[PDB]
Amino acid sequence: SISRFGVNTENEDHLAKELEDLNKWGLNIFNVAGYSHNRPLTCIMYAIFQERDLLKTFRISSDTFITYMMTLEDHYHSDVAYHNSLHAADVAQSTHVLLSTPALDAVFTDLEILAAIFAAAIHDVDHPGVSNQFLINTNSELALMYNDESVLENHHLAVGFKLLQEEHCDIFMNLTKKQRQTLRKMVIDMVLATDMSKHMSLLADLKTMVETKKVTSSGVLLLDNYTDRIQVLRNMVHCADLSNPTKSLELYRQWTDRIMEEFFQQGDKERERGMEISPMCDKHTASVEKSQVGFIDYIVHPLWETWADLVQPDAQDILDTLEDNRNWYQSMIPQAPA
Ligand SMILES: Nc1ncnc2c1nc(Br)n2[C@@H]1O[C@H](COP(=O)(O)O)[C@@H](O)[C@H]1O
Ligand SMILES: [Zn+2]
Ligand SMILES: [Zn+2]
Repeated sequence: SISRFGVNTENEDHLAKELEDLNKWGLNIFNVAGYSHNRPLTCIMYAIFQERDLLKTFRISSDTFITYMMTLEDHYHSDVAYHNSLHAADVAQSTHVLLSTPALDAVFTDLEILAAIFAAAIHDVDHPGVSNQFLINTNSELALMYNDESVLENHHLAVGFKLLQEEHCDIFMNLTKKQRQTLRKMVIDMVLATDMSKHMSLLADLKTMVETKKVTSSGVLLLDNYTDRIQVLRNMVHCADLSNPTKSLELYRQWTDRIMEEFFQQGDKERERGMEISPMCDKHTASVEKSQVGFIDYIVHPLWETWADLVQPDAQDILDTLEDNRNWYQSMIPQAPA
């Protein structure tokens, strides 16, 4: 309902043009936010749920959905440069595209599709713009509550679900009790998996699976048991979360400026509070280009090559873009050795 969005017909027409890419990696979520009064997460999520008939399937009225989404989106901090609703919207939409990869056709149930997109939407909700370590080092009440383990990730989950109890926000009201239980389990699993400290083990397990990889006569992947599906789902959301470098350079560069500003912001907070300045959080000693190249080589590329392997040749264009983007940054590195 365009009215809940406060969008007039002219921006609705702009939005319509942007949403033509709803199912494409090339969608520009920045333009989406620009035409939706900066409610990219609710807009994109509504478009996604309509596109996949998830509202009909799970009996979620547009009212309940929009109410919950606008509430959730409002719990993302618009003053946090990277981990805001724009990033959540990007990850939800990226997850939406990844779910429809040829190699995974007919593999996931609707509840699993619902879980993955929900997970993506709430995975960074109420993010303060600082790392778990910063929260730990400052003796944050949040760190004490979660015993220094996956502090933010646990909090993102607690908030995403807690907001279902606000007025007209229970979008899972009509799922059976078993459905809610299963979705909760899967969502918790996928969001906890976004904790970068679990990356290596996620990748390790992911490779170990690409080995026993099974397909059909048409090439479609075969995932018959839960453990395997959830493992693919958790890695999928992780990949979407780490998809910035695989996007058109125009987009990637905007994501990089944001993550760097957020790091510098934390750097400022550490200086303000008399703490030692963390790595990559000092704008006067950080190498943006070197960082990206290093991030891609050791984290992003190793992840996406493995995902591309699992669903080959579906992710080939993504891998090519990733590699082009990496080399572009490697060339932009300030002309050393002098
Ligand atoms: N261009 C980029 N996009 C996403 N994360 C990046 C990044 N460059 C770097 Br360095 N990172 C790091 O990778 C982590 C990924 O976690 P999130 O995507 O959830 O933010 C970031 O928190 C940040 O520490
Ligand atoms: Zn996160
Ligand atoms: Zn994220």
